[PDB]
Amino acid sequence: GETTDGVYRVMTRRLLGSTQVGVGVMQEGVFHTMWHVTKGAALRSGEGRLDPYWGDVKQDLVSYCGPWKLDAAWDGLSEVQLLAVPPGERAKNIQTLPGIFKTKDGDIGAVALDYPAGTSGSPILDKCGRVIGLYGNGVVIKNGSYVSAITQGKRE
Amino acid sequence: DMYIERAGDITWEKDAEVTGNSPRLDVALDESGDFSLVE
Ligand SMILES: COc1cc(COc2cncnc2)nc(N2CCNCC2)n1
Repeated sequence: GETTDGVYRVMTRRLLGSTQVGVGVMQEGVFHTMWHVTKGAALRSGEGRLDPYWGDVKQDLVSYCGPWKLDAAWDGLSEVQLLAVPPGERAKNIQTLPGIFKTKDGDIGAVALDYPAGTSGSPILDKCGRVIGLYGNGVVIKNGSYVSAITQGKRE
Repeated sequence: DMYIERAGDITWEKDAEVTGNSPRLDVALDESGDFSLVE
């Protein structure tokens, strides 16, 4: 199948038409997405089959064909870009300064950008172009607007 | 059966659209991976 580095839509035909349930990142021949996008299910790429290798419902992350590869981190200071990939619409960079998720276990970057659910798994970038995590898990605030964590996995 | 289609390269785009605010929020994370507002 296609194993080129870059960002991918995740599609199903199980509903009406073709439907974009999420997004993901191919790097080093591993496919990275959010667990709620695939629920651990196998994926097809041309005739290629991708099988799940690692996942954790709590991190809401899953890798295919290999272990989690993306280790870059938000530095805590600089702006970042959501490389957003909405259903039926062209990949679009949105530059933003992340806020913060304060938790009993520590602080995580957050990105306040509101896109349809099928955008879950779109990657977040530092200025050098490295992926520092995935958009699409997080929370709805007072306003009714949506705020996502910068969700990053651990590399071995 | 889900399938993937390539949607672009992963690159920083100079003069991208700059929007969004930067809010500090107190959150809990349950066993199901669902974040919630701790107010
Ligand atoms: C935390 O981020 C999100 C957003 C969404 C979809 O809601 C949105 C509403 N408005 C605009 N854009 C999106 N679903 C999920 N999930 C993941 C975990 N439960 C399964 C659905 N997460």
